[PDB]
Amino acid sequence: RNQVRFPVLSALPVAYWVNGDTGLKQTTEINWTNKYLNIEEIATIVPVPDNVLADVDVNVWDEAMPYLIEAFGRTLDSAVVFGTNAPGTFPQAIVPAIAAAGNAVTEGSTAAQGGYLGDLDKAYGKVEEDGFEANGIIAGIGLKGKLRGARDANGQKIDPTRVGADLKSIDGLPVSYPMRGLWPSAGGAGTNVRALVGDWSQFVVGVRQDITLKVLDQAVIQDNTGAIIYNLAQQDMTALRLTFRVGWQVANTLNNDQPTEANRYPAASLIF
Amino acid sequence: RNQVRFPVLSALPVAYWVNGDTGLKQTTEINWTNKYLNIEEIATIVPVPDNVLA
Amino acid sequence: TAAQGGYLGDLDKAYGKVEEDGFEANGIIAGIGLKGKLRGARDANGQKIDPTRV
Amino acid sequence: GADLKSIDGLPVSYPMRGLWPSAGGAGTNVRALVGDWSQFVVGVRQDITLKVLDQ
Repeated sequence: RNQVRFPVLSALPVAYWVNGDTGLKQTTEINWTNKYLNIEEIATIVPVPDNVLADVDVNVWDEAMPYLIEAFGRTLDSAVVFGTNAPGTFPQAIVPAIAAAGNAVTEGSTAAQGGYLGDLDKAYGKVEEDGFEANGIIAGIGLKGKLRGARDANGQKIDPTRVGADLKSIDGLPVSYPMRGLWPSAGGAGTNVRALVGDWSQFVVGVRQDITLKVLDQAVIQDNTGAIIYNLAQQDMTALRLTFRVGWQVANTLNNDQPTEANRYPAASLIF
Repeated sequence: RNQVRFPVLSALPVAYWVNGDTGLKQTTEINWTNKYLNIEEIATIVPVPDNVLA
Repeated sequence: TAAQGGYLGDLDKAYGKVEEDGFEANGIIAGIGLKGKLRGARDANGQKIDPTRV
Repeated sequence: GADLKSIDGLPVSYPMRGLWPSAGGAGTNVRALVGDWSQFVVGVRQDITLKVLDQ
């Protein structure tokens, strides 16, 4: 059903020294709370003329499908990672939250400081200090340029073993390059982001209904005024409808390190 | 032939968030186009006197 | 410049425009004048840059 | 060690999560300790003992 609820901890007991044999003991109580996961819907509708659909070179309902499936992928990814017009019932988008927790690292350190690997070495510290441990890297294509350019004060490579020759791994962690084309890579100082690192185990995604596919033979297509754009029946046309239902949540729970919740996040970012 | 033609994909569909439990599910088409591979020619003439050839 | 890995650093750079345009290269074409500039790939102390790659 | 659990063959550990004095003036903060831990003794007269109350 439409929403789910997770119970979670919110305070811990504490102990005390007793003054002498006779000093009075002291009091504490635990408290819990809860977090929610909401669901939202993606849809599209596609029309075509009936004669065209027969006289065509090859079958469009086979040709189009992979491109529809990709598009249904990318709108989701875009909304969650960057907050691109996302429905307001979701949590705050990843990049703004990492910045709000103070876990965003500005690029720029000298070859003597370890060059660009020195910034990545710094990025782990933010996650570790928030009490989590990272397990994978997500990046835009421009990160390859920085990695390829990581050079010593005399021009040789920094830390020469520590990166896979295929650019698929660093420190033995896996790397990947999705949403390619979307990554904010032009703009003023500090607006641009090159990679993310975090504990990806912390994030959950729920799908309530997969890609559902329906043909239409005799419906009517409107615009927001209630005027009619196409009478699918009288005009000898056909259409296809797609829908999908999803939501996600982050479980940034209380722990002994970084107990003030506004300062935790299970990820960190590299920015310019 | 003096030309050949290649079909190619020109634009892609998109998708939308539905507003609430009831709102218009907005709409998209998809489009192809083509390219053309023309042909041209290189040539020369090389003249010489017959006595030189002998 | 030598501290940036010399001429190899700019070949490394030239790879980043093709990558970003969504492709990756698989062969190199050059004028013979490259040979000398390529042998000139020296570290600030005089050793070779990136010795095993070439 | 690549796991950050050993230096020079000695073991390392990270207890009291969040307590380590890490902000203040100059010289107010401490990062790590090294020693011969064999020389330190602890005695416990009784374990955790537990009672429930009504009145």
